[PDB]
Amino acid sequence: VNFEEVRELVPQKYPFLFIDKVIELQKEARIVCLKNISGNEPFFAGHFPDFAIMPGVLIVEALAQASGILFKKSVFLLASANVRFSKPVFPGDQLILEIDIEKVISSAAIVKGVAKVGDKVVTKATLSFGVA
Amino acid sequence: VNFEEVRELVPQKYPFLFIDKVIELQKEARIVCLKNISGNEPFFAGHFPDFAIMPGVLIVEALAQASGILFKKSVFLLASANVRFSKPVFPGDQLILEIDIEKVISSAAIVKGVAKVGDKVVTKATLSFGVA
Amino acid sequence: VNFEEVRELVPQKYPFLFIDKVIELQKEARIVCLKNISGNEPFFAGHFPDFAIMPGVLIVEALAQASGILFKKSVFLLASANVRFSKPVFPGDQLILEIDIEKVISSAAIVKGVAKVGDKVVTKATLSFGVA
Amino acid sequence: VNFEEVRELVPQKYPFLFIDKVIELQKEARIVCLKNISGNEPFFAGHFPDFAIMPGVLIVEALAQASGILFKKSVFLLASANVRFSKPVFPGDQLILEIDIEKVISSAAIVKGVAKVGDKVVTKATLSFGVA
Amino acid sequence: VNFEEVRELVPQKYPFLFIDKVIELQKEARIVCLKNISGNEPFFAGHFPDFAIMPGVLIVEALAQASGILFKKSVFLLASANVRFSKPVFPGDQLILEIDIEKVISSAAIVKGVAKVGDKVVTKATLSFGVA
Amino acid sequence: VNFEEVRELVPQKYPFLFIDKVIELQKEARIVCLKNISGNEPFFAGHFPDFAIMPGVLIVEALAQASGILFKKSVFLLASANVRFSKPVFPGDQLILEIDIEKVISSAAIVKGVAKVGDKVVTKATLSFGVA
Repeated sequence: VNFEEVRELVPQKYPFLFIDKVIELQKEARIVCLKNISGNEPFFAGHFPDFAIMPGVLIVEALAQASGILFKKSVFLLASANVRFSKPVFPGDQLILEIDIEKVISSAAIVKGVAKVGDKVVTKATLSFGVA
Repeated sequence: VNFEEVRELVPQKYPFLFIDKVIELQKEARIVCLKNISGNEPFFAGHFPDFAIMPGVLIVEALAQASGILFKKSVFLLASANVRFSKPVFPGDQLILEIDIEKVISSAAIVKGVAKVGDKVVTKATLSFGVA
Repeated sequence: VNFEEVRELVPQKYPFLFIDKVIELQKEARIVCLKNISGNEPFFAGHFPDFAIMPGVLIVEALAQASGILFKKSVFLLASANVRFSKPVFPGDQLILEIDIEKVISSAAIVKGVAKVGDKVVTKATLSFGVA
Repeated sequence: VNFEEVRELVPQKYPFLFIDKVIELQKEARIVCLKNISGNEPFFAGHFPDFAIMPGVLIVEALAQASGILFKKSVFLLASANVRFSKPVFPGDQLILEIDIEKVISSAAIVKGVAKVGDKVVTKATLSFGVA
Repeated sequence: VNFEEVRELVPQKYPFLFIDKVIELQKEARIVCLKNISGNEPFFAGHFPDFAIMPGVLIVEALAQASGILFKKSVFLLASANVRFSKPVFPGDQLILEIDIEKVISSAAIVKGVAKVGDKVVTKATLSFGVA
Repeated sequence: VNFEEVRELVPQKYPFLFIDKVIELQKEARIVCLKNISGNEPFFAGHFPDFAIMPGVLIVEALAQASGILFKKSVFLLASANVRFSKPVFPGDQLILEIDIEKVISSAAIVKGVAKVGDKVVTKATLSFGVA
């Protein structure tokens, strides 16, 4: 799934759309998305002036947006997140977002999310969503 | 503590500085900060086009930035977050960020964070930080 | 009137929409709007680098936009303004915009505008509008 | 006076610096500045989506910034403005800002300002300033 | 052709629309467009911090956009450019873009482009376009 | 060479810095840089609204910035460019910028530039630079 289709599937848009492509999709089970990290993204100017580092909370948003694509291809709001920020992410990194569905019911979903650069895990999370 | 002092204390800057004022400060114990939510903030255009709602992850960042002010007045990176997004936040809301220190050691800190609009709690979190 | 309705009523949009909510409305007579002042608004970076202060001219625009909501609920262009900038406005302030209709005719309107933080008046203005 | 010198003289900066060049300068008396109006300026996206028109309040800010250059070559804050918005200004216009000093004292200054496109006057104003 | 019509004719939009007006049009032959250069355009902050100078590549884009208007009034993508950057362009300059059609076929077009400030040539280019 | 060092070496900055990392460096001979293409870069909103495609002129700027790093490690202004835009570039692409020095003299330099996604060439250029 390329960016033009991602734009349609993800309700977020610039400057808060943090998916570039879908790499792998197993409906009702798992998705793998790609987000390129670029020094020309607007948030880097503020985090931090002396040192550009991807904010951990935006990796969480990227994992949430990847999940939403998985849900739509199988209004969701993030309801909870339990997240470990293991390693920093920098301009020039390719961020791989892997979502596995834990449990989906009519009203909610719980997923496990892993963000990777290369095959080093930089962020791990459990997320839940409520329909709204 | 007014915004000009906040600017100095918080290493983040526009468009990723999410504190306006410090309302209450008890060194080594607790801080209460204020963030005004304005429809003229850049993230609202992308979250969401049809419906401006404050992203939950940016409330987490605001709680993390409030914590950093508490630490500095008593390089911190968010190391973990366990967060419940209870209620939505809108342009025109005044977001109150309350941080209580759970445990501080030389290398890390664990805090409990509550975000409120009025005296309704909209977000509750446990956050941990590592020195870097 | 909440922000989603304000967005529709006010033709301006980001980064030039300076109303968050309507607090009070008496058709054909008076309106009270709220604009949250946030350090994360784009104009603060340029006014001024060393010292964030709300530009007086944007308080005038906010008063003009509040007036337009009053007109619409009872293409307007600001035709004249006679304004006194009494006190400065800062990130973290809640700006209250009070408009009283002086005279409305088919082609024009003259209003008196008061901007307040708390119940201190920070700006007072007489504004006129022409239909266009 | 070219833009690089204007940048230094005017404390405002992007996105709130509304002078490009100084065309004429008579110390203690009069200044003529130029501001190019470009469709690629950020405020046009919001004023208005269907129709790009220069906001009258930003012409007032440009007149105020021209005045400040005159003062500096002979912290000023706009204290009052009495302004008539006669004609609209569009992308592609060259806005000429003419300031004549009415009265300068140690604490304040009163000026008359005229904004022109070609030699048609689009805005006329009396402005006052207080030292701060 | 004024900016509102330019907006419709040129598929690019803010922050990548670099035409303000069409000054002269001879269908199937030549066009002259105007782009005002303003210090309040977003690219100047990054090119360069110490010294605002219009990037040569954006003059090429402006010449390409002028060409597209000529084509439409008589999806085009720039296919090739052979360009000489002779003189620098600054905030406050009025950039005149002159396009002469060399050869148009069903699938492609080759044009000669000249950018001028006053009647000094600042950029000269041969451009080709392919339909897409 | 990582982004923090790139920031220092390249005089351009956000929103006009189009290098993320240096991948390969042979002083006085060749450089290979990486620019991640992200849908969250500000230029995509304007090029084009219906269809995000990297502007060819910004690939030229990226090649020019890669060249400048090569020059500095062995004020440069682009003096000429002769460029072929062969294939389009999209959000999610990793753009590889390869510069080979043709000739360097005290006053000028001529280089050959190739931009690649994967190992498909998307842009080829000859560029010249003059010291300034």
